[PDB]
Amino acid sequence: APSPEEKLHLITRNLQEVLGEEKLKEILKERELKIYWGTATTGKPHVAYFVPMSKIADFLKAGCEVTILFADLHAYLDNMKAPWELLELRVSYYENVIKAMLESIGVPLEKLKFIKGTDYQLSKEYTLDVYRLSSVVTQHDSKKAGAEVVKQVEHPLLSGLLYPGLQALDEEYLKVDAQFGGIDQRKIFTFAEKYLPALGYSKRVHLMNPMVPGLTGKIDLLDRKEDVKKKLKKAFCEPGNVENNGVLSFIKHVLFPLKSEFVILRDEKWGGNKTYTAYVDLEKDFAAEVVHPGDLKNSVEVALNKLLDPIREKFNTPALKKLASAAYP
Amino acid sequence: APSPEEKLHLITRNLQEVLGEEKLKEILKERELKIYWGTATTGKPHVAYFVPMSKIADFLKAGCEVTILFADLHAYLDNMKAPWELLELRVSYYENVIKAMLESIGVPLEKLKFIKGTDYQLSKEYTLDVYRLSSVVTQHDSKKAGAEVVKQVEHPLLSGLLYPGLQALDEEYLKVDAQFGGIDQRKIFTFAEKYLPALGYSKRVHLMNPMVPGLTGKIDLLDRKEDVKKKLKKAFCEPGNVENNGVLSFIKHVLFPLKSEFVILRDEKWGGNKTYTAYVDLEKDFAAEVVHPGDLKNSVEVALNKLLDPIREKFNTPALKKLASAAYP
Ligand SMILES: N[C@H](CO)Cc1ccc(O)cc1
Ligand SMILES: N[C@H](CO)Cc1ccc(O)cc1
Ligand SMILES: [K+]
Ligand SMILES: [K+]
Repeated sequence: APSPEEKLHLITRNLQEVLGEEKLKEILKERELKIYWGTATTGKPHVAYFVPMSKIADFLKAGCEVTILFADLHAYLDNMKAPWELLELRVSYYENVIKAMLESIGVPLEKLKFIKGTDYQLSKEYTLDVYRLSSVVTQHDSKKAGAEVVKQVEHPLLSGLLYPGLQALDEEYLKVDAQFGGIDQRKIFTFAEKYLPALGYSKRVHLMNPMVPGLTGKIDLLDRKEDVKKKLKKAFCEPGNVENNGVLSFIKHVLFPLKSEFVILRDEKWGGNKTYTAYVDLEKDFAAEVVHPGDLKNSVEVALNKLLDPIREKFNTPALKKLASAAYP
Repeated sequence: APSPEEKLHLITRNLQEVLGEEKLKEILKERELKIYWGTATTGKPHVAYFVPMSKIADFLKAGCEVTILFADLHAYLDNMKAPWELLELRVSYYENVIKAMLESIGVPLEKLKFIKGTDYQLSKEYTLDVYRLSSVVTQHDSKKAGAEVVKQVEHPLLSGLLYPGLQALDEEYLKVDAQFGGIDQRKIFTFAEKYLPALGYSKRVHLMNPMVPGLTGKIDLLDRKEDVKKKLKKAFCEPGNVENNGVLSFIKHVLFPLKSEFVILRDEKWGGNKTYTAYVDLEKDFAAEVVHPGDLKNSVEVALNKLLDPIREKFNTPALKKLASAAYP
């Protein structure tokens, strides 16, 4: 144990869609799945990142060989969401904060592989494949593949058209069996399944998380407890409304996978604390309005601060404080 | 001698247009001009290539540092006008036949620099510049820049959009002051003048030859004398018509620059042979119809076979015969 079935459950739970179930099961019957998740080194990571980090935790529990890609070249190709000089600083910021999040949720880092895009995306072999891919990929398909990912501007830049192709090639160069990302990556994922074979490379399994609403409808990973409270003070959390609820979503995608349970802090007057072992049970109580928005938020606030504490402490140094400012002037 | 003025004349004679006269004169007042001409390693070079070779001869006579680029990657990016496996064979064929043409017209090869695109177009520094360029070049401008150069197909490939940018970057990596090509390269040349400065590189001088009508309205450099005659037997050469005349054009752009004169072979009955020292004088006589199409063609046929003889002899070996067949199955 875990059995192939148990691994499949851990790997696919909470996902919106799985592409390649046949191959996925063939792999799990014999060996560990090789999978990666990529993130362009753009904006400062916020609490929403705990969502993909939770799936990464699931992959490791399932015995997967996991790689995290810091896509610095992609950040540059996406309408320069980060200058080339600041890219290296942002890669550092991302590496430090992502590792901090993983340590916070108790994910062993000794087995995770961290890689930067420019570590191999400028190599001759990779570049040759970019040109080979460009010879078969139509301008049309490239533009369509990145519609929901690359910033759409009035006068589209050539860089935006290259973006999808490099993400596809990353699957082969990182030597993975699968790629995990949000459902917003779907068009790039299908693009990769169609074109990698054209270059003699295998199509990969694709795991897609749903687009989860945020807690603030953003809470920075380094925000002080005071700001966390203030930002939570809002958040779309209407009584009895279980849809488009960022607070419930955070519990479903982050807290339950982490602790396997969720405790609602509630006054004795209204029933006292209650421990839920399944998200569906909590949702039922929220819909019945026996779990008040204020108590739901307070319960998440306590749990979130527990996740952020070690992170805020880690970055409480002159060096890291300097990096944060340098990476984001 | 040659003086800066004499060099400018040799460099610009017969051209349709010169972009950058100010800088060109500034350079010639102090040093030798660095210039290159590129050719994608696609179809088998034919007699029309003597036109650009004649300007290359002019550049060398003017003391220029000349580079000839065998653009193999470009041949691949232009709707695969040559597979990657055959590219190296075609580069070899091009190198051998272009050098043969230059030797035939008496151009010293010891000072000419021959370079293959893939010798540097796959380097990390060049690749980084391709991505930097892609961040500022719009899809629109890239498509527009190659309209008259890259094969236009129903479903445009991404490779076609990259083509112009690499040709622009070639100017910087080949470290030249200018680029020479046909007027059909104009949109790529203006594209390079606009975008290289965006990357901190200098705009280059651009020399453009007119689009010269061919002798056959194609005569291969290795065609036997019998086939040369047969193909010349046709050719658009109407009596008294000095426009769109491929025979007159070959004399103007190749034979006059080579010999500084042109001899018309004509029977005593019609005036006997006549030696012209200026193309305009020959054109006047052709317009007056005192130089018959048949005699004009015969005069060019004799001169052309003199140019092809050493080339046909050079490739009259088992090795080169094998290469020709291998490069073009
Ligand atoms: N497209 C992703 C951000 O939406 C980031 C990315 C993921 C995987 C890669 O191989 C490259 C970039
Ligand atoms: N575009 C040219 C053929 O029409 C070939 C070429 C010329 C110069 C270069 O740097 C690259 C390709
Ligand atoms: K990001
Ligand atoms: K060519």
